[PDB]
Amino acid sequence: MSKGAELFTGIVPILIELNGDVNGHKFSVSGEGEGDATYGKLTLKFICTTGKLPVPWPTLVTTLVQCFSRYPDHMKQHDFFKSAMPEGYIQERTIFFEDDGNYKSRAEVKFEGDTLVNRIELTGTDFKEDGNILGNKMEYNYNAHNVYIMTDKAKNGIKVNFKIRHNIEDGSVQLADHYQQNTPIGDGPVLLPDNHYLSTQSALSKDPNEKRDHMIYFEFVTAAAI
Amino acid sequence: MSKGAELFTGIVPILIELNGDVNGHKFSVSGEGEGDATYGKLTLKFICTTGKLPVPWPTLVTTLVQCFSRYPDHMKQHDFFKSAMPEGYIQERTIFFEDDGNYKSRAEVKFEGDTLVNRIELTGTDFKEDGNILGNKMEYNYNAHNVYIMTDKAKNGIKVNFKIRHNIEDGSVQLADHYQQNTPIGDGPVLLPDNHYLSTQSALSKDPNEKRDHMIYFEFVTAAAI
Repeated sequence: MSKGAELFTGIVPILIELNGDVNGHKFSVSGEGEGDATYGKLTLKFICTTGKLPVPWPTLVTTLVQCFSRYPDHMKQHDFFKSAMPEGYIQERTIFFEDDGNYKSRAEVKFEGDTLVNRIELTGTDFKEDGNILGNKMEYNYNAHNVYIMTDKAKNGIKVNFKIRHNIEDGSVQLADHYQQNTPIGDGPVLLPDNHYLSTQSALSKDPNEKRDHMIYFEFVTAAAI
Repeated sequence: MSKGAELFTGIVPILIELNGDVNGHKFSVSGEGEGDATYGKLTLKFICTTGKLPVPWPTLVTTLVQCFSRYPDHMKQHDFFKSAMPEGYIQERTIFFEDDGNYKSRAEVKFEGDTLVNRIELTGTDFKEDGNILGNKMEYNYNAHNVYIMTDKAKNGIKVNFKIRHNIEDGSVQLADHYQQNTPIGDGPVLLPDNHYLSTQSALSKDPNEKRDHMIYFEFVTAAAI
């Protein structure tokens, strides 16, 4: 295992901050909640702090803390994410939406005191104004995905890839192809994993009494061998 | 005393009991947990009480209480499921697994004391020995689905249809085509809805310390207009 993994044996408070700019539409999101890595469970509430969110909430789910994955005991040697803590890691992505534009993101994920914090900058470009993102044609829901992880030795980190399936209001499915890299912030040794994946499942909900534009988010994640 | 949707304003205990026979393999499942219709959420723990389950857990998710859906204020007059309570409803299904066998089920959903009980009989047939079901090739996860509901006036009830997408270990998807009808057990007034759907999202998990064959199940459901 790792020293960093010891920070996740209980329930850890989470703070998330995102600034986004998609086809020139600027927005910010704040989130808070808690993670339980022993069972691979996360619960988060997000608010669009700038007013109305100009893209669908489902497009932001992957951008908005994989250190909360459950790694079974026999796989603990493969948990890069916790091993990088508390100093943290940089998480970078490019996301290609099928027949549409792309997102690029850079985040820093680290502890500040007792809290695990994820601070993100996101840019989206080349979206179609009548596509499913800017045209807001994505259903308010989420599916199950496998997140594939391998070591990137030259970078002392990992490369990650997966394809998200977004349900569209006409019954179709639009893919979002994710390419991700994570690099440690600190100088300490990290765990560089064998190839494996994270089984991820999620649900998007609302608080009927919350008048702000918001997302209540539930996630369940467990690592598995290939 | 309390009737209809009045029975669902708080947290309600749930009991699920299923007796199944699939390609001649007999088994039973018991589930317990709680539902919160105000937010459209439920949580259940299922155990195979006869030992090892002879089919994948994902195949049984839909069979194993749509009265826990959140109906928004503008749709309260369309909630058949709660309107039938406490006396309850019969739920019957036929389910076809693409290029494989079928399930047929009959359930009674009603209050027994303060518990909402779903008691089910299920028969499966025509499965392939090396198909995804009997060959155990279904991933342990679940996706988001729309459940379409209309009135069935002749039966004083509803007709329901949907298709489940089951993720398969090779990266394919196997569809399960569902045909469902619900009719009240009692003779009191019920709500016969306009056409609408339920947006359903779920996640399947495990308790690492539970040795029995089991499923921890989370569901989130909200009704929406068409």
